[PDB]
Amino acid sequence: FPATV
Amino acid sequence: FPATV
Amino acid sequence: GAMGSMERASLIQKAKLAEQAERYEDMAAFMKGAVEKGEELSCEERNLLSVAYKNVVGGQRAAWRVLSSIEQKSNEEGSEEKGPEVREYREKVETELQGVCDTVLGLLDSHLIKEAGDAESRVFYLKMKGDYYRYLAEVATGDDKKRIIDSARSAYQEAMDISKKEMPPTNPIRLGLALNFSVFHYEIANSPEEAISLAKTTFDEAMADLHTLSEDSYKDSTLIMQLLRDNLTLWT
Amino acid sequence: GAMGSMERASLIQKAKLAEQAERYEDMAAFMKGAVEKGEELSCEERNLLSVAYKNVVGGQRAAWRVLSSIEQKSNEEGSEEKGPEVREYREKVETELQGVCDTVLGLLDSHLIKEAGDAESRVFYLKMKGDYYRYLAEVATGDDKKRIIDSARSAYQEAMDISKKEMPPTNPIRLGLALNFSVFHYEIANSPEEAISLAKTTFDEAMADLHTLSEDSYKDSTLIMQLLRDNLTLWT
Ligand SMILES: *CC(=O)NCC1CCN(C(=O)C2(Oc3ccc(Cl)cc3)CCCCC2)CC1
Ligand SMILES: *CC(=O)NCC1CCN(C(=O)C2(Oc3ccc(Cl)cc3)CCCCC2)CC1
Ligand SMILES: [Mg+2]
Ligand SMILES: [Mg+2]
Ligand SMILES: [Mg+2]
Ligand SMILES: [Mg+2]
Ligand SMILES: [Mg+2]
Ligand SMILES: [Mg+2]
Repeated sequence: FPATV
Repeated sequence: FPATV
Repeated sequence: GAMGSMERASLIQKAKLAEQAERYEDMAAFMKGAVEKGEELSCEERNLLSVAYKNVVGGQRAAWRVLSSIEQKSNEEGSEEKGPEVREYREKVETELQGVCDTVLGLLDSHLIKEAGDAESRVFYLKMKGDYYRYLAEVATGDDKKRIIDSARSAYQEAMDISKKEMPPTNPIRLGLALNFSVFHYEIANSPEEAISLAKTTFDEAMADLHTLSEDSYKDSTLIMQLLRDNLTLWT
Repeated sequence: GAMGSMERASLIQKAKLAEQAERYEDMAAFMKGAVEKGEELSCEERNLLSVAYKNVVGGQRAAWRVLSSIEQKSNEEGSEEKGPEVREYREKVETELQGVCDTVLGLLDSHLIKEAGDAESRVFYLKMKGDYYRYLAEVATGDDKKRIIDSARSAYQEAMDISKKEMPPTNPIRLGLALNFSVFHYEIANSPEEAISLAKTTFDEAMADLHTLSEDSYKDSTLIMQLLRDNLTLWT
């Protein structure tokens, strides 16, 4: 899964 | 803390 | 609301305690109470709100993905029929997730966004709006999936427009917004090229402005830049 | 009860799904429903019950310890007065923890223990009884602390007596019971010598019986033996 903040 | 199961 | 009798300051104090105890459901409930006092939130308080709900929904999303994978496997050729339980339990988790999203969206709509005039607050809340519509989109399969996706897109786009006009390219909120909108494009909108372009342009424009920053600001901006790079590496 | 309408088998199925999703509150609620169907539990089902509640209460205990440490610090000389919030929130977590313990004890009393005739089931449930009274003891400070401690001791002792008569010294339930009763002695009963003696004797008697075991049984027994050794290393 890609990075989110 | 000591081990418990 | 169960928090109606508690002082605003006490709710904020307890949210911080809950964070230290990794009690994120409690943290979120305290912050919901604090928002419902009706006053605007400070930066620190906005962060408490976001951290609480990010952690609650993050756990729900992870559980939903486990259950959805089991369910998909159950519907493959040669899979033995095991009854409605997997679907039921995935639906239970899904419904609880949708509830949390609806709660957050509700706080934003009543009345955090409309009272937020400074760019930093407004962009922060609009990013949240995009994020929680994105989580709704992740689980949407019906007649409203398109409208949910568009709601996320619209919130992100308003936030991007304000951020580009009002904030430097290294601002952590601007960077995090772009990171997340890029993921929206890749994972939700079936637009990997747009995702990659946004991440690259955001990274490069931030790089060019790092020279203006103090050591402490540099730390934060570079951390998010690395997340952009990490996604780009994943996608290329 | 909210699980009254769900089939026993479906509750068990969903408990297993909840475990895979790391949804331990759900897992516990499903297993409570399953117990309340009124039938005895199989070994696998007893394990689901114990795992669910161990994880729920384990998280509560960790949170309680964080909050108790903050509270203790607040009551040191030179600490600035911050109002009742720390105590209130510690009390909230504590009350929820006590509730979970009371729920488990309630299931054991109505009617798991009384229907458990085989040594393996009876010892398993009596160990649980000791464990959940031990968790109540950890947070007890009032007129009943002594009686809570004695309740834990009595449950553990009955389990030890049955286990010594009916189970080999390598049996994992017997070993885990002894491990936990030893921790009770050290942490709750202010009896570190008894704790150390029990752990050592349990370890040595298990060592002597390993030769009787298959590879798979050996694996389980040796894992718990290592926990005994780990405690002994901590304590000596
Ligand atoms: C009130 C306010 O300005 N809040 C935003 C800051 C931004 C920095 N930050 C972080 O925790 C990290 O970055 C973001 C977090 C959340 C958002 Cl919306 C954007 C950025 C977390 C990732 C690594 C850099 C720091 C504290 C809250
Ligand atoms: C129905 C039944 O026989 N349950 C007991 C087993 C024992 C082995 N085990 C474990 O998960 C480990 O050991 C224990 C867990 C729980 C208890 Cl009460 C005793 C031992 C966990 C620790 C390392 C060895 C295996 C499965 C359940
Ligand atoms: Mg007030
Ligand atoms: Mg649904
Ligand atoms: Mg553009
Ligand atoms: Mg039936
Ligand atoms: Mg109390
Ligand atoms: Mg003895």
